[PDB]
Amino acid sequence: ERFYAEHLMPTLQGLLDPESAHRLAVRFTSLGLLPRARFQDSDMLEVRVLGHKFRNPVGIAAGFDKHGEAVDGLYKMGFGFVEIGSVTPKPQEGNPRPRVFRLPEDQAVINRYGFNSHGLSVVEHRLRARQQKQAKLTEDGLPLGVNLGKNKTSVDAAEDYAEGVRVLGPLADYLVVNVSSPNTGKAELRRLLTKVLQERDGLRRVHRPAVLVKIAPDLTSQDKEDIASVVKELGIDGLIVTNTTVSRPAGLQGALRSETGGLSGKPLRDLSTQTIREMYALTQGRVPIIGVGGVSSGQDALEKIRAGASLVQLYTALTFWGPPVVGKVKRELEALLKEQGFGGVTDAIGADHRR
Ligand SMILES: Cc1cc2c(cc1C)N(C[C@H](O)[C@H](O)[C@H](O)COP(=O)(O)O)c1[nH]c(=O)[nH]c(=O)c1N2
Ligand SMILES: O=C(CCNC(=O)c1ccc(OC(F)(F)F)cc1)N[C@@H]1CCCc2ccccc21
Ligand SMILES: O=C(O)c1cc(=O)[nH]c(=O)[nH]1
Ligand SMILES: [Cl-]
Ligand SMILES: [Cl-]
Repeated sequence: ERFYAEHLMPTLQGLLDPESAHRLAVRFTSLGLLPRARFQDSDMLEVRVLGHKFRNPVGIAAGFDKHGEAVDGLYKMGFGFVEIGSVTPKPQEGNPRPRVFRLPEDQAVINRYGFNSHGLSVVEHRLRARQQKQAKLTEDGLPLGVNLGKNKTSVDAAEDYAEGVRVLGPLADYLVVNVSSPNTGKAELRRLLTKVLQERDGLRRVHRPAVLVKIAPDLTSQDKEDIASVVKELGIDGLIVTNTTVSRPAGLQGALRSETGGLSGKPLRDLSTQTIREMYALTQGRVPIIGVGGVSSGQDALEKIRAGASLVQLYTALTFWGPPVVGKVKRELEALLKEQGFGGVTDAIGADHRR
């Protein structure tokens, strides 16, 4: 933990640009070249939501394993669920390089990858190669999410997402549609999600995933009200809150703070927590939320859970602190739940709203 945080990760940081580090991290993870996480998950961390058991509530957010190459290595790291993607219908290269920037002084990253994606067919075949292994993992409390994007040149965003539902829906425990990358009307949102849900409902029952909407933290109050209304009206299964921010909070120190793209990590944390809090209230606590943005400790995770998240994800912290951060978050969260009088994660979900 301290070796990765203080010695290993800062050293490798000096030699590689951030995208090269990302590529190497995916390769090492896919090869299982990481010690199998030692933390054995307490019963206190189990969460039942979205039609599944989650052995622990700490997932890897989309954008780490964009193309479904490292799923098993991510479970080995101790994540209670894995989200791959975003995956676009056709392969596409994304934006020109450089397109990922570290802000070490802020424990933040700015990225403008632009949905670089191997495309649905490649990812489909990759997931098919381990489909029954995943079924067993899911039954054992380790579900798989697939985040669906759209191609840069698409003339019909809803059809891109519908294609993703059809192709990867059958391989996913849940699907995600962003209504939120920074790098690509209410009735239109309703139209898009109606089409997505119709396609999902058309899949055979054992292949029918939950559908979540992933939002940015940069929405207006009107946008959030509208999203909550549409989600309730259509029966969307959950929300992922949040994607990266195109805002630049006051106080960023990194030299690269004015690069275009989505900001992640610590400066996003509380903006994300507050968005969770608002979306939980606007949905009357009836819509599961996966909380994400700036989680690097048990306290960060519990703040999102108490604000309304049933599950959390992290990404940027993994890239600064390495794999040990996963067990750290889980151990700290367990300890804080005990300290605060909760029987388990489930009892803490939304607890701030009942104060
Ligand atoms: C380099 C990089 C790349 C991506 C992302 C992030 C980063 C840093 N994120 C967003 C990610 O899933 C998450 O929502 C935010 O990064 C906030 O979480 P952290 O602060 O990183 O824990 C992201 N989200 C998404 O829905 N699809 C994607 O393809 C990506 N790609
Ligand atoms: O650069 C950072 C923050 C600081 N960390 C490193 O520079 C770094 C270097 C080597 C490393 O070891 C590995 F074996 F080479 F991977 C792991 C991390 N984050 C990037 C950008 C976003 C995506 C991503 C994904 C994985 C790793 C880094 C990053
Ligand atoms: O591919 C990207 O640029 C990307 C997508 C997304 O949803 N979020 C993000 O921060 N980057
Ligand atoms: Cl299938
Ligand atoms: Cl706390």
